[PDB]
Amino acid sequence: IVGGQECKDGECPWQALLINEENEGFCGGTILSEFYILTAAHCLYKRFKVRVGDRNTEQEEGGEAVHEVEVVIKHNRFTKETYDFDIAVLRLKTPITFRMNVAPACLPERDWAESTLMTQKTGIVSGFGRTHEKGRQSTRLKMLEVPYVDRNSCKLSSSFIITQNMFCAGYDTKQEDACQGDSGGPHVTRFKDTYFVTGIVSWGEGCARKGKYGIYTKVTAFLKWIDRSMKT
Amino acid sequence: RKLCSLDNGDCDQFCHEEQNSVVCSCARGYTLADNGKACIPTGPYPCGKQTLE
Ligand SMILES: C[C@@H](C(=O)N1CCCN(C)CC1)N1CC[C@H](N(CC(N)=O)S(=O)(=O)c2ccc3cc(Cl)ccc3c2)C1=O
Ligand SMILES: [Ca+2]
Repeated sequence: IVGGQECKDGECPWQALLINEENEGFCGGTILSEFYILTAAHCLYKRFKVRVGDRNTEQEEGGEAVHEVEVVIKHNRFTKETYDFDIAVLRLKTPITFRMNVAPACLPERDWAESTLMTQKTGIVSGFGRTHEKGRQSTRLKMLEVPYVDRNSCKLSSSFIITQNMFCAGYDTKQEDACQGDSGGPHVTRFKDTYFVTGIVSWGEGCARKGKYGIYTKVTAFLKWIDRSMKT
Repeated sequence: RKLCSLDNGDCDQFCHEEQNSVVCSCARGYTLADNGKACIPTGPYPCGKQTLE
């Protein structure tokens, strides 16, 4: 996350971190229930685990928990060149025990989310990713309010195709954006003090560059798919 | 602005229009209150809520 601020105690409880064999985070995820994590398909390229309840990777809090993955469920239509269908669901071997800093985000219904959540002024993105395009990853969990961006404007600004499975958020010139390592993480939208999953951190031409926005997987197009994945 | 377009039809969460009438509903883990508008958590750590303890 470039800019924004730290997630304070209890503020980003649905954040998950995918960790490699060296205990280093390489991507984010969103807690959907005690058994399931939502992430980006592109993040799945070999052996990894999922950490939850962490806000500071350099200190033992007492809320942290590592979980092993039982099944990786990647969208079969995912394409590496365009990043279309950039979505995956993970089933964990053991259930997550909810507590301070560990809770799920709500899945919304499609029509309501598209007319009411996605028409709000802003969404919130979060992660342990780089704090500037060519810096190191953050040891602190960060969050950032990102405005929804008009779809036509986004298509005009982009050098690469924006499919029906993607949407744009962020700023034209201001120095705030998601970045490397944030991929697969949560984009949530607040409504009457309840936070609903609206996106998955996917890609961008650098981080916070002028005339460029953040591209996110459009969760509302995948709600039936997510529901199927969470039953089998 | 009518029904669900007018302040979310007074619903806490999901608003649906059926036969010129507002129908409210809630995310999994919440139950619709007696007034048919508010959403009440069924158990501890409901979805979408920042944690306080
Ligand atoms: C265009 C897209 C890329 O390589 N693609 C996308 C589509 C184009 N095709 C041709 C290749 C894949 N790219 C270019 C590089 C960039 N990063 C990935 C990387 N491995 O360097 S990034 O770390 O700068 C990055 C990643 C995710 C982001 C998410 C948001 Cl919301 C905002 C900024 C981000 C920056 C990245 O993602
Ligand atoms: Ca820690």
